[PDB]
Amino acid sequence: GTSNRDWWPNQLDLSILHRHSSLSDPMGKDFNYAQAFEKLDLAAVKRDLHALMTTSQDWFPADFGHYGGLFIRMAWHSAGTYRTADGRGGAGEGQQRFAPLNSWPDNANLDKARRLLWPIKQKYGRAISWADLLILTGNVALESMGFKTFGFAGGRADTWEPEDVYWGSEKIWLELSGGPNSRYSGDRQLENPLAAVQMGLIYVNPEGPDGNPDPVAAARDIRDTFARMAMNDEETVALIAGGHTFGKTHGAGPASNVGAEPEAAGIEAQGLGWKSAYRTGKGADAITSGLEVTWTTTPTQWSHNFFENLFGYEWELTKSPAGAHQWVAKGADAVIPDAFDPSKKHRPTMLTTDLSLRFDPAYEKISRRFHENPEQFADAFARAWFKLTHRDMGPRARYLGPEVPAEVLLWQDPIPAVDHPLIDAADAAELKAKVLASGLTVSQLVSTAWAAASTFRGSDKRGGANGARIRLAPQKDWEANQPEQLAAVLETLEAIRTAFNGAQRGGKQVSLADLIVLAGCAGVEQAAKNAGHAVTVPFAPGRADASQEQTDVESMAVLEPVADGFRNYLKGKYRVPAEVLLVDKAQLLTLSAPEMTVLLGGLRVLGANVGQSRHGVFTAREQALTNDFFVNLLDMGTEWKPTAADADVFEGRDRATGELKWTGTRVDLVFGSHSQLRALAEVYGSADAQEKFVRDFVAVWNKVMNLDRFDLA
Amino acid sequence: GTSNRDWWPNQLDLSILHRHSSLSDPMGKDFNYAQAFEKLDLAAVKRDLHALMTTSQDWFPADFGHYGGLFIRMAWHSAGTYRTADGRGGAGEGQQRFAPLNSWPDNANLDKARRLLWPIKQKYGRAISWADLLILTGNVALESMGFKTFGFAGGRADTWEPEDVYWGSEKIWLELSGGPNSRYSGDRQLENPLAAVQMGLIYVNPEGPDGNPDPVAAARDIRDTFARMAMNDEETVALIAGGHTFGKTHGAGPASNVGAEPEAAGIEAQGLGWKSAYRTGKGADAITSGLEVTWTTTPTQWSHNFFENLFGYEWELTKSPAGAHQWVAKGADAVIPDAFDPSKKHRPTMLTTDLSLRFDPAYEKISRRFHENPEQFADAFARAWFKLTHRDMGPRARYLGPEVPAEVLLWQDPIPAVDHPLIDAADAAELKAKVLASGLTVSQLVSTAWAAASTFRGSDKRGGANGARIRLAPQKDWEANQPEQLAAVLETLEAIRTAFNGAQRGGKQVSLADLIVLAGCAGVEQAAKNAGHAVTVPFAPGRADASQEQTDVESMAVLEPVADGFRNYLKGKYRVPAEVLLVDKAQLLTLSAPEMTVLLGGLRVLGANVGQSRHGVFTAREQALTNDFFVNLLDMGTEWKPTAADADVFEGRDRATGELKWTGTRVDLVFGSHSQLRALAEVYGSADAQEKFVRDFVAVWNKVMNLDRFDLA
Ligand code: HEM
Ligand code: HEM
Ligand code: NA
Ligand code: NA
Repeated sequence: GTSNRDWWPNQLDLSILHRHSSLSDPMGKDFNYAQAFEKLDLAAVKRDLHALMTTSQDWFPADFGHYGGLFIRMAWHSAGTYRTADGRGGAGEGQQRFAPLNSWPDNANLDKARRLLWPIKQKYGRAISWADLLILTGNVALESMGFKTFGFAGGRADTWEPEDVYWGSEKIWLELSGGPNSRYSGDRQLENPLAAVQMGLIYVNPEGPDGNPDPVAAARDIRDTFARMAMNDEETVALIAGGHTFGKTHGAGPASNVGAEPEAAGIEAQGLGWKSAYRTGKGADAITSGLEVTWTTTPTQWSHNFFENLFGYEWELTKSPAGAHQWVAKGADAVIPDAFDPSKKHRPTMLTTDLSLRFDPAYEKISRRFHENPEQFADAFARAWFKLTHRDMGPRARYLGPEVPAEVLLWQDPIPAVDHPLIDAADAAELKAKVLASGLTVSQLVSTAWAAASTFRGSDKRGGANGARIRLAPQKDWEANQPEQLAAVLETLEAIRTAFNGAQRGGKQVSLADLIVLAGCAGVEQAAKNAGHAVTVPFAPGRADASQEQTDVESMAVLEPVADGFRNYLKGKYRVPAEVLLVDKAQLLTLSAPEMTVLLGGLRVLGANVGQSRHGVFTAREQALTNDFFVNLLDMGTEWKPTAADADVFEGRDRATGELKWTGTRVDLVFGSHSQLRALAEVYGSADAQEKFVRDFVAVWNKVMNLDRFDLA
Repeated sequence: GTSNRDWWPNQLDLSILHRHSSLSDPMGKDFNYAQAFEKLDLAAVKRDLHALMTTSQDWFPADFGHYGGLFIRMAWHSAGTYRTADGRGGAGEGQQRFAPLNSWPDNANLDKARRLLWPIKQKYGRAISWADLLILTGNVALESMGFKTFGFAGGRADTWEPEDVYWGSEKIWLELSGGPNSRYSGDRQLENPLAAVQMGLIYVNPEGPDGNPDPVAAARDIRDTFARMAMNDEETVALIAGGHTFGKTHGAGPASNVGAEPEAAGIEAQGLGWKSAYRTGKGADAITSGLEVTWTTTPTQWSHNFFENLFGYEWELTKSPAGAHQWVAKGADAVIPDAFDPSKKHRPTMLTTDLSLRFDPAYEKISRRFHENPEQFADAFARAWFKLTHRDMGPRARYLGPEVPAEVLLWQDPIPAVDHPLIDAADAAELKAKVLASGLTVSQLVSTAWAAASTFRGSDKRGGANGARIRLAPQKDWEANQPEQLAAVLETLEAIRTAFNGAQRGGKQVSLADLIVLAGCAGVEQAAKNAGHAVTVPFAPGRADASQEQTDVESMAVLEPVADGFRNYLKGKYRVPAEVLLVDKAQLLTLSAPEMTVLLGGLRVLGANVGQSRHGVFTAREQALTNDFFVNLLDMGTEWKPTAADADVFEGRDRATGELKWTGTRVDLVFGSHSQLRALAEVYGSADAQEKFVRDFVAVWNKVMNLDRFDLA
């Protein structure tokens, strides 16, 4: 069946904005996951998980009689798809159970791990999500094997269809670098927003870069990919040595024995894949990665034996039974036990990427410290494992259950507690009038609140107006945010705040974060009034102000908007056309196509563009909230052509006279070009639409203001 | 960006079930188009349309100073994509403004037509849909040019994204037959459900079959394609001669002058396409089809000149200025006016497909009769134009506005008016008790009501339980409906009905159509009772019984289910795997994936399978409403393999012993294999899900029972 994508493969794709509708969701419209989870007997779930660890199923037998190593891998792959660039991937939506991640090569045999958990999922039903269960199981595996975890939060709601993510452009699984779709260029520069070295890997190649078993070069890939998943050197070493304290790899025979991944397998495989024709096809015969390495002398107990081996032997390049590069300890005794035969022992073995931890000089220092001081190792690993498995869950207000750690961590972008009475409706009316009386303009008010709120992204639930981080480094100096105009607006708002707070009794006060949003609300009200329409814009107080010392400046970098079509802004020249970047931003803000359309059309006539650009400002009454953008965009009396100097800027001239009426960008003109978006523009450009336009604009404005308000959830 | 479709191109696609969500719809969730339309000043819209006919725009000038011909083409193409096989296409969703149809080669320059209508659409806004406007404009073009139409109904709601339609498998526009994706095999047999001869045409090739200018062979294509759009010989001749009484074709120079279709054009074209480099690119220089034919001596007035010319000359094959085959009248004077130059006249010309109306023996007889009796021609064309433009609108209860014809037509599948008091709640309880006391089983009751209601399709809103056509030819004879079991159940229901109706006072009576649905509901209640649950099933009376004479047997054949996964039925072997056919049927029934899943699992345990097959009947308590199907389907203690005899039937055996537990088809097991469907099955197979399964089942059952109930809508 030939499709629109076939005929027009470069057309913009809006269907990413209409995922996760009530149609595809089996739960009722009123289902609340948090309310279900908060009644779960978590202690009972954990006891069930603890028993499951040592209850081997014959269809996929447990190594050493213990599934713990398998479940740790499962939970570290669930979390391990995360990219800091866009916040996409991670464990937060349980996406490992859908395409494509259910069938990535690096997730081979995790299908079996997830099937082992079905009887527990079934028992507890909607009270525990698959997304939560995947991570909980990893925690319980660690606990069962004598490791003390840092804690656990529930609250990851299940999703019901694949997330639309750019995983790269290669058309072959695990394709080595330098092909026609290479994810690398220059001196090994990995294209953003990717965080893995080959299509279908979690981070790096365990043999070494594109298969080359050099631990030093492997270390460069490890550091780069882990940084791109928000982990530094100490966290990276702790995680890799911590993980490889447990269990084993599987490569008993050649990879050509292994059949179709789950999405390609026959209907009779019932959701499983990688069926193997080698010997029994499982257990002692298992093939997963093709490597056959067992790290420690007690693979089912926490120890400091990984670093004892790493530093206590010299290592020789060798091959698994599948033909993959791996390393074996020169001259060592057989001290490592066998997974199934108590009469058999083995010499210590290592991956190329394990030896990276000793042969990269910076790693070596940390590894040595962890070797000599295993208590430091345990604490680092516990903290890293928590961060790994929670880094995409958003603010601490989303954390549920009885095991949530009390310590507040810097990477959580923490918001202080509110410890005073909030402002009421009369107060908010008073403060809006004061803001408007100050002389701040519609454009200043709307711009500033947009700048503060529009850093939110639903992918990892970072960003938003809560915290008032727009006043801090680095937000206050981002080019998009117009640092000098921003400073003058914040100065004026801070004086209003000081005067209001100074007059109160009984502890009542307003945060700057709330006042920034409320001021933006006053700007939108005033613009409606400028148009001849009285409206109230909803506002919910309760935000608090975070300090500079509670703000990690390096971590905040990835939230900078380098493309924001809502402010007609592009920081530099990109490969991806600007309209595709606009749809990407709308996806992160959680906007539908109709929401994106309304919002952009209003922002244009309110004066939100960076630098007061005239591009797309299709009105002769700026700072009035009207549907002018749409009426003027759709007027056939105007003809559009790209400029000589710049093919991405367009002039709109009267078709009869030739007079210049307007200019615009690709972001502006796409609403008059794309067949689906133009249909939406038509609704708001109709003669009957002014009331609808205003109401829908206020709604989507308020939605954006509240994106990070999980305290009200 | 590589996608799941790239990696696994033959995977099932569930996103066709979750199209048209509230997310993509710009209107509020309460918007009711009918209520908006009923307040439209239709007379005002028509005056504006009359004005527009002769208001030529410079950017695409009007032939002969009158856009009427262009708009009639526009309206006939809007309606002309309809296929009787699945009810898909037609005018009823305004889909000509979206991909792919906005950019089909046969729809070249209709973009110009639709843009000419924007000012009217804008003026009247949501009170007239594009879908209604395209057809009304065709009606007004006809009226402006002196032809009296049979009438017009509003009520086609606009849609906001492309419909998922199989238009064929060719990967080249207009590809001639016999290629690697040929829509033809054997003795020119067109694959169902297609209704056109080449990809991107409405019906047939105007030069002749695969470009061969033989009018006799072209006639075979015309008959076959028009039959597949529900039109017989009389209606087909009326429509083609009626249409081609107006306007002209356009092929003033070579097709290589014409640039990208609208979906491929540059952003600056603002939704238009086919920009031409030939001379002025438009008007006298226009190129659309490549043919250059003007049929009558008065192209902007209704006349009887089409058949005068067709019969009054002999015809000579020749070529247009673009090189396409067409026909010119031997020895004729230049009597046909020129569209732009009053000093120029032209000889009469015809398409290959026009000569088909004279050289096919069956058409010649009709054409002659129309020539000799022009008033018969006019009436037939008026009636056929109404049928063409309304054939996909469904029951007459959906028809809005003040121009709706009073005459009831056979192709509207008419249902008599109800002229008596309906049964009340007390009556319905009485009739349910009598049905249960008769001996009829859960399985019989559920099967029969399913059979009656599940003929509905949302594509053209035909079918459903209203009319009790299940008791008539041909429904009573269809294999899926189990003719002999069906006869015994209807006999019993008719005796209950006779006795209840004979006891009533006033005129109160129950229809068989209502009783069949009510009895189905009682079966569902009894099944819930068998399972230990107290359940009420909603029921709405008001269906009526249609007669055999109000039921066209040939038209009814396209509604026969040859595949119904919901009854585990496949009438023979098909190219498309059965699960794809299941999702296709769920789309026609307007079901989401969660609705499809719930429904299918319940029907299996209630005994709805054709022939009492055990396939998918995964319960030991048949005729009890439980979630057994899911709990057993997801049990890892069972292993599944295709049988020796039949690769589409599967045996489910105990994994430990090897004992046979169950058998199933692809339709059954896809719920345990497809990663999204399995996630749905898991919700319903959990330990907390029994009451959720029952309540969700009753909701979807009631939905299906009410799909055709536009009298209550
Ligand atoms: C450079 C980073 C990493 C590389 C290249 C790497 C590579 C691999 C490979 C190739 C396997 C064998 C899969 C099989 O054949 O069954 C594996 C196993 C495993 N990995 Fe890692 N890994 C890395 C980091 C991590 C981290 C961060 C953790 C958790 C904190 C982890 C935990 C494990 C565990 C527990 C297993 C054993 C699974 C079992 O017993 O069945 N790995 N690793
Ligand atoms: C065998 C069926 C038919 C074929 C092959 C056919 C073919 C065509 C072609 C090729 C054109 C010229 C397009 C252009 O170059 O601008 C055309 C024009 C048109 N057709 Fe037909 N047509 C058919 C049936 C119909 C029907 C059923 C109607 C309406 C009842 C219709 C009404 C028109 C009109 C009004 C035009 C003139 C357009 C104008 O003046 O701009 N045709 N047709
Ligand atoms: Na994420
Ligand atoms: Na249709």
